[PDB]
Amino acid sequence: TRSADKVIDESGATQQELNNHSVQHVETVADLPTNAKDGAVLYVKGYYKPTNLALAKPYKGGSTRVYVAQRKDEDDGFLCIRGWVLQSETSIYTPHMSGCLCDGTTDDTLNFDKLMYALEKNNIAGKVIINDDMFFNSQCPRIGKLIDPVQFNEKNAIRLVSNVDLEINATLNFGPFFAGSSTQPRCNILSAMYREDVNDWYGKNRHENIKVYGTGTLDFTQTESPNAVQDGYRWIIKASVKGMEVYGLTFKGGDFANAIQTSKTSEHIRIYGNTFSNLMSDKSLLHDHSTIYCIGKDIKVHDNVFEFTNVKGRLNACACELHGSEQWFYKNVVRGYPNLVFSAILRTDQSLDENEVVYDQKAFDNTAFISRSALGYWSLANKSAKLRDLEFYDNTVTFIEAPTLAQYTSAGVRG
Amino acid sequence: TRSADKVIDESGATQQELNNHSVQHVETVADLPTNAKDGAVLYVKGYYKPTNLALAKPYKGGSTRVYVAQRKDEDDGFLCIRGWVLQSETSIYTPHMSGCLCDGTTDDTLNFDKLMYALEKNNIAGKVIINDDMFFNSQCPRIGKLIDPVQFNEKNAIRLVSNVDLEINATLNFGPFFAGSSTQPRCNILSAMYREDVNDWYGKNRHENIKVYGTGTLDFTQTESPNAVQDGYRWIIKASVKGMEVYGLTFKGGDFANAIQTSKTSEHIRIYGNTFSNLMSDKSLLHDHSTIYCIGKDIKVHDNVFEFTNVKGRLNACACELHGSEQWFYKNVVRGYPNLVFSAILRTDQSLDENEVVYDQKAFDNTAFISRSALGYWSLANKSAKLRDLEFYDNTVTFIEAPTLAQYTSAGVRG
Ligand SMILES: [Cl-]
Repeated sequence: TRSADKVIDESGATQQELNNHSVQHVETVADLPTNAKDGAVLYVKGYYKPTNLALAKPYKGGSTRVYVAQRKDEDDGFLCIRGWVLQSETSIYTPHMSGCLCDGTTDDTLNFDKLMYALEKNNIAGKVIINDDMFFNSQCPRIGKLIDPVQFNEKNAIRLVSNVDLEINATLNFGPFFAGSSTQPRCNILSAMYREDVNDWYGKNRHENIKVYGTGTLDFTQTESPNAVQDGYRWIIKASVKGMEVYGLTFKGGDFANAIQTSKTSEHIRIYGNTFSNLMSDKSLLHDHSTIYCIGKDIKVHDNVFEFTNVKGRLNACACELHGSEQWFYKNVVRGYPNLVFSAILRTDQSLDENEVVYDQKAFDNTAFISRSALGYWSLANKSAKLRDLEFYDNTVTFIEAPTLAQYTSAGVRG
Repeated sequence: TRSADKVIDESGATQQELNNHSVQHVETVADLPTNAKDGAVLYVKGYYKPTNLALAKPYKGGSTRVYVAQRKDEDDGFLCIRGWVLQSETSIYTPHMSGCLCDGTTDDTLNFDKLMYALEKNNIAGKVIINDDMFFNSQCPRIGKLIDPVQFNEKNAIRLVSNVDLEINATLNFGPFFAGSSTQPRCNILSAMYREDVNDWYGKNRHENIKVYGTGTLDFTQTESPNAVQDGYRWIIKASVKGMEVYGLTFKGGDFANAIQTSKTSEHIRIYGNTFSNLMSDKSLLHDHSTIYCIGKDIKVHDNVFEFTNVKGRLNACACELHGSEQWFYKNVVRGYPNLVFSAILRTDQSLDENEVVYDQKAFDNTAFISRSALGYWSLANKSAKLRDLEFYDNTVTFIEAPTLAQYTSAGVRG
């Protein structure tokens, strides 16, 4: 029974010196050993044990990790597990790598926030790719930029992060947790809204370079509730941002006042190639929906499909509200909405200052099959905000009949 | 003290046979050993030692490498370090992997060119992702397609490469090296301009499939100088290219005659989703700026933000010059420029041949807040080039007052 120190290699090195320099493996993060040499390397085959060794990708959320003895007590379940530090040169991550199951039915809210909060907390630029279906059904931890010092009590599933691409190529299912109620009426499902103190209602510390995109689907069917009441604070994405892009995605079901709303000081938003389908249910008590609610400057909303096939959205809904300057709505299709576009000049603290003059609102090359209004102009009465110019050109509009009182009653419309 | 050859495995193989087949690790490229078995594999944890083991990504520019004994003297500091050959199946690279620090203050010009020149020299198609801030402050080596046989003496920071995506998701800072002077007035910061001999002024050997994109920023503030003089040869990107795309990026500060100029025989350029901000300083001796200078055919300039908030660019600047055929300028916003678009029909060796007829110049759906000209038509006097057609349609133009003589003097405008 001789020492590894006593065995010698055709290089002249101890088996012991070689063993200290060997890339080794363990099955799962649970198997990360607690007394390894500082600087040890492990390939971890999967986050958890394989659920089924017969299927094509048995091992999920595998990682290469280096042990950093001085961080051995840090366990974020992602970048550093009991000092084993995740190696990812290109900063491209998946939810499996933070212990998400991605089985479409396990609530992955907590384990997904271990990924997103890690990238937030460490100012990491990168990409999160979602290739497998997920379920969200609980509150995303209110830490870091998801603290709620104003106490709006918006339900959140996902922490958006500055300089992170969220690439959604599978179905995200949102569950009944996120249904509205009289007691907690508000929601912001994928939050890009940082409020630093009790006074910071509109997110003065803007996020930067938010990208939400991909070929997947965000399904809010399971959030639909007769209990949900009208509140302006019901969003798929509420952002305070400089530089945001939301593209490619299908959004369907739920009870939202808006799919996407920006904030007072927001700039450079691009919303394109998406499908917005039935974002306000028949049977809730909501009674108003505007799919996109454009606050701030340089916002372009284009090449999107807006559709209501239910009754209630065919009786009161608008595809886009233009609340500020340099806001264009172009090359969209709008199916069944009463209202195509609103120019809304509201002299109110969430948007326009006293004496503010709004310029460069454009709406062009849209198709609309609508029953009520192609262009709506709103303001408060007797206030100091003014519109310089709005151009509404080259739109192809067909006015169609709204659903009947019989269809309203057959569909159980409430609200 | 027994031979590894004498120790035997539950497989019946020598510890020596196993040791020859073990993936091993070293800390840094400096640690790459000089007498390993041909075919040995090392995981190199980082390019350099970690700067700080407490932070989230302690190890940067880690690599897997195979020793190729026959290349043991080749050291490009990237694909082959003393015969250790970099393994990267998808050809996705980062500047850390060539020994860039990416700390935003160390001059990474040389180490970044070790990456770009390697991909050039070996005709490698792939992607370079930049997720961390960099600084450039010296001349990019004049080798390969950056040789200067015409002796224009353009200062260059970055070698663009055919069939390489440059993905910039952080801030690139350009330093005072790149400031103009009377002695070396010319620059081409990210060069896609190959000139093969002393006679090849306009890049006859076009690059192919240049992509420059991302969510980041190119900051030329530190290049701004009272010493910089007007020269046409002052560019962020001067390309001779077939197939180029520049998208998503913010460009700000500096003293450029153009942000982007193409060449006589260039084709299929797409310039979109960018922000061009203050690309000519108040205090330099430059007196003319056109953001985009379109030479060749099939060039589309769209969905960009052009802005001068300084004085000098609010007194002489144009967003786009159309110098050739199939050139469209559309869906842009232009803030503060005197001039929106120029149709420039110059019968000159850098562009139009004798008797050349320019066709299909279009400018549509733009917003402009400008003080001098919506559409400018230029030519040389008494020459043989002609314009067939220019269409300028569906633009929304507001003529605003230029800055005052007081604002000019308060801003120290020179030039
Ligand atoms: Cl049109």
